Amino acid sequence: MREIGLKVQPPAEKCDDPHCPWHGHLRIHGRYFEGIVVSDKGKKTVVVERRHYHYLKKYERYELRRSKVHAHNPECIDAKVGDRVLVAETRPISKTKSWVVVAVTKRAGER
Amino acid sequence: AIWQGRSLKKPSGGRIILARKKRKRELGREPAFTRVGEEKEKKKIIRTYGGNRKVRLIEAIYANVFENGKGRKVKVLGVVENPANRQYVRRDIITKGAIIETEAGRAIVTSRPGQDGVVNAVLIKE
Amino acid sequence: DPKRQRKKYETPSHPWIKERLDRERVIMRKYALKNKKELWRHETQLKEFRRRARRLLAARGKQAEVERVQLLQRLNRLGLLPADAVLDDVLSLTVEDVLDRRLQTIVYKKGLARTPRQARQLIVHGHIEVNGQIIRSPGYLVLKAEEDTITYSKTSPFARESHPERMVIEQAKQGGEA
Amino acid sequence: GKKAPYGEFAGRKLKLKRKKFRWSDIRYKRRVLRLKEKSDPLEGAPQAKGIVLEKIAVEAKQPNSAMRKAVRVQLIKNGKVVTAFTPGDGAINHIDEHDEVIIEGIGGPKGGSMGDIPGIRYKVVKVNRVSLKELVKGRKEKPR
Amino acid sequence: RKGAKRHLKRLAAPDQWYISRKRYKWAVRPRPGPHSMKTSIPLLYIVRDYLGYAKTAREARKILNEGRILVDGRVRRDYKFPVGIMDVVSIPETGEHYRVLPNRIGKLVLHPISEKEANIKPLRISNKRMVKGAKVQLNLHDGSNHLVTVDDKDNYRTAYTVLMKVPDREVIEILPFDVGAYVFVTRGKNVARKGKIVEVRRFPMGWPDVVTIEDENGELFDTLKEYAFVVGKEKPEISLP
RNA sequence: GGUCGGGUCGAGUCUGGGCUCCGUGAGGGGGGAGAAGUCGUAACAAGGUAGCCGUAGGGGAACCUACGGCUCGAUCACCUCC
RNA sequence: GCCGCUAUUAUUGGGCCUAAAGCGUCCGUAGCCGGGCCCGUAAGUCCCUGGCGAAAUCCCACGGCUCAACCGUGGGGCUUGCU
RNA sequence: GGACGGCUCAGUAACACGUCGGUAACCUACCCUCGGGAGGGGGAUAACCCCGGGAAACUGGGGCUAAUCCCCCAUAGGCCUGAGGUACUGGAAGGUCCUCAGGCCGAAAGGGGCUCUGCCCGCCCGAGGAUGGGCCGGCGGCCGAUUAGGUAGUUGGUGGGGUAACGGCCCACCAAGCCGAAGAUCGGUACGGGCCAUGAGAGUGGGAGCCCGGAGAUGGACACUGAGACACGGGUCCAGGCCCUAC
Ligand SMILES: [Mg+2]
Ligand SMILES: [Mg+2]
Ligand SMILES: [Mg+2]
Ligand SMILES: [Mg+2]
Ligand SMILES: [Mg+2]
Ligand SMILES: [Mg+2]
Ligand SMILES: [Mg+2]
Ligand SMILES: [Mg+2]
Ligand SMILES: [Mg+2]
Ligand SMILES: [Mg+2]
Repeated sequence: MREIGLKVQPPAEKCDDPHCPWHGHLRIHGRYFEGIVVSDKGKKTVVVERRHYHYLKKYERYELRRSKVHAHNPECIDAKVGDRVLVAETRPISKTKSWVVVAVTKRAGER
Repeated sequence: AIWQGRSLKKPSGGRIILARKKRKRELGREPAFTRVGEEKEKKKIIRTYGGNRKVRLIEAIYANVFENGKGRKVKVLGVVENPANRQYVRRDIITKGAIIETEAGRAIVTSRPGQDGVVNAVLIKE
Repeated sequence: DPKRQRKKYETPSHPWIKERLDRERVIMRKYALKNKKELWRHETQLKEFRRRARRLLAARGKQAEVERVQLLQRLNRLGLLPADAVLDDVLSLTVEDVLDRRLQTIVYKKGLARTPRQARQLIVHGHIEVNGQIIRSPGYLVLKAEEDTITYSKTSPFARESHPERMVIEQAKQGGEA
Repeated sequence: GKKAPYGEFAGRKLKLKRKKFRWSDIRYKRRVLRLKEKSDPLEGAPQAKGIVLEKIAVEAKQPNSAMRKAVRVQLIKNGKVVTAFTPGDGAINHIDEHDEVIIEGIGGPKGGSMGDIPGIRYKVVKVNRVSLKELVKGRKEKPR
Repeated sequence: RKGAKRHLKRLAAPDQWYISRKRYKWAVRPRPGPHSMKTSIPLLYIVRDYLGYAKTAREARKILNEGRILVDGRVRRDYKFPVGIMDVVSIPETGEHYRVLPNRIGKLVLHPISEKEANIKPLRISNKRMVKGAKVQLNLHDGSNHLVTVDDKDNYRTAYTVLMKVPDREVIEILPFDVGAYVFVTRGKNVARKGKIVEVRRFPMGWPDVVTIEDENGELFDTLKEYAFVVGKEKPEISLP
């Protein structure tokens, strides 16, 4: 089983589209982060949200900034709304999708 | 369709106003409709970015068909079952995912005859 | 959005303060200055020294130690401070010390000119050498090592001891505060 | 109470309120909406050229008693009539009709009127390409 | 806009040239060639500015076309030719050889050397293709290419160094990238620094590997493996600074 | 290369429907200064009907009346807190 | 005309009984602020280190045009930073 | 070779710019290195000569000739597909390489010069590099709510076509997504930055001149050639204006 460049557990089942990194021919390159899923409606398409804090030099304070990313979701990793997914950058898959989910830590409960 | 640049709409739905005119390098070309010909296989040659070369097939005859590493030139008869479009089976147009009735039977295409100028196909076991 | 060469003198915040006016009038007569511009130029020199010294008091090492050393050795070289000096002494310095390091003033001293105004004319008409070099800028700040090499030019009538004005100037051999 | 948002993670709302009340600042508003540029007949300029239409006189406010001389002037860049004050003593006599005249601001506090002249915002500076100060002090006679 | 760049403004020039950026408007735009723009300087600047054998480019071009300057044993007549790190610039008429190496400030300098070392050029291997004929093409940091065979393909690895006899191009003295290997840095913050390798870290994805290096005075500093150039097994053996 | 067509990117040209923008401009509105003027005397002292808010109606005009409120109300007579 | 003056836009650092200014009063969504102890994580935060953030411009010293301005050598900083 | 340089800042609130990264999703003439090759034929036409036409701009016919001009053939090579081997690099192989199949496309100037039997400058192919770009992404930087819902190829998917290349870029068929009160959409203003001015600083303001990037060449639209242009000193049309004319 292949060993895509960032050490994390692969899925259990091995049947997917060619747009899966592990079982297909899709490649990943560049940056990777963990994020929270906020939509899982589209077929093989989720929305992942980050939450970083931005410093304001003048007011000497911080503000939150949310950023969505629009990743690809292979059926082997059917991440749902709530799950802390790991996402990585790849080629364009669509107009908005240039990222792919690779791994999950599930979340049945949230706050 | 000519221009293959960016779309004039943001995912939000908003409008884009092109800040620049359209460049020669972000255009396209009229598509090949690789149909079945009676004979005299027809092709044209495209000069492309870099002075590179594409072979665009317009009328195919032969369709090199493959089974398990063995090939043969087997005289296309017609087109069946194009998932890309039903008008294509009507017009008898070949594409990459198409199915073709041939000598030696049915074969699923694997090539892009608008790009490589050849029809390569794979025997379906039945 | 480019460089735009800026003045190297600062003008006062108010133009008509009686205190500043009196003080500057006295300095300008004592040192024979054409311009408040010239005076303010030397004041600004001093101010920049002082600001550097301030920053380096309120600074930390490996750099701002280099610049401490550089400031002190520059001022030593100019003759404003002794070699055993400190930033405290920088802050003690004065525009009068700067003006005393002008060439016009050192030539009024070194018994070469008899008057700061005549010193100015000697410099400008080309009768003063500093280390063999003719200088015509009376605002030139002399280095403490170049000070002892100041002399009339070789191509100067004043270098002929028979010259009348040379004879007068040496009739009054004087120096000290200038 | 202690002012609005002072929290470490409140910079957004803080920035917002400062903007909201900058709009109560009238200088900022004029600068940012460009109201002067919209209502200025000089079209954002320090000077302007105009044709003298007529010569008039204006009464000083209340306590002062005098007839300040002036001219109604048609500006060329827009065709607009403004009134301009002619400093000096015989300036209105040195000036004639259909004459080209240069139009400065009169000074005055908010780019506005000055002194006992209630409603005049502009000065005459040149008359047929000659300074009115020199015309008044005698030198540099007028071309036309 | 419509195509490529044929010019270079002397302010927009590389930071590693010793160029006098405000004296004129233009600089020599280097040709494509052995090295990169970040690790090169043109031969005109070497002939005119560094060595001072010409005050003028016409004189320099006359020299270069006469053929008095070699670069790795080969005559180079183009004034835009790139001369790069660890390159040997020879003038036989004067009996001089220089190694183009970087400074600690990060700029390129000429270190004087003699004939023996001047017939040597160390080459970081930097890649390894399999080419037709089932042969191995080593793709070296001077943009050079050397063909070897599937017998010593394993003696040849990517970050290794090869000493090369340059007017003939015969490999001598492969120097491997290992612990204890003497190394010379070429770019970065720790530029003209040298020592023995201590450690290598890998960093999963496309993040470059990093090497920890020990200098002569016992200090211990890191840089990139790609910027770590091997010059020896235990001693630099190429007379660096 | 023409001449017929059949497809395409296609500016433009006619037009009808909307939507604003600009240059003007009758005729009504109020606003701001000023000039002395005209009618009165609303307000400030209990300003000669205490004043003001809200709503409503009325009136040459300031204004008046009603219902509810306020003291940013004066005076003298009570009890109380001081 | 811009900055300053102007703590007349106020994070530093302004005010809201009578001077401009507390919603008529309450309830509550987002947001912001949040009691005490223990354990963990180590996201912010801090330290150290690698790679980048062009040159010019800015500061400093030293040198060359008479000094200077200007130019060069070198040190530092700058780029909101990102990694 | 003319696609650089040079000019300007209309447009543009955008991956345009800055910065970090990516391209295993791409092109690259000139240049470098390596490895190889240059075989066999053929043809035309300027210049020139005869005659001109036209107001000009421009342009015709016939004759003659060459080439590092053009064409052909084969050999190399290139591209596609299928099968399997696992030698290479990489963080990771739809990549490279090896063997085999079926096909399509398909080079070259052994030219010129010298001190000529050797040297110099050169032609073609392949592998890489370099140079210069294309495209993607994260972060980052105005105003307005007297602009609150917007979007209909619009968001995604399956299959394709097209492109140098990924991509709703386009198409056919499936679904109902996407953005938004942390302010979408719309409107307004504006080339972006490095920088500059000011000020004790915090900050406020500007972003013509130098560099970097971008865009544009009367407005609008479209193409040819070339490695590269949809081309400021090249082409075509419309609109608008002007000039010469034998109209
Ligand atoms: Mg009353
Ligand atoms: Mg009354
Ligand atoms: Mg009353
Ligand atoms: Mg009544
Ligand atoms: Mg105010
Ligand atoms: Mg206040
Ligand atoms: Mg810099
Ligand atoms: Mg052929
Ligand atoms: Mg504009
Ligand atoms: Mg023009």
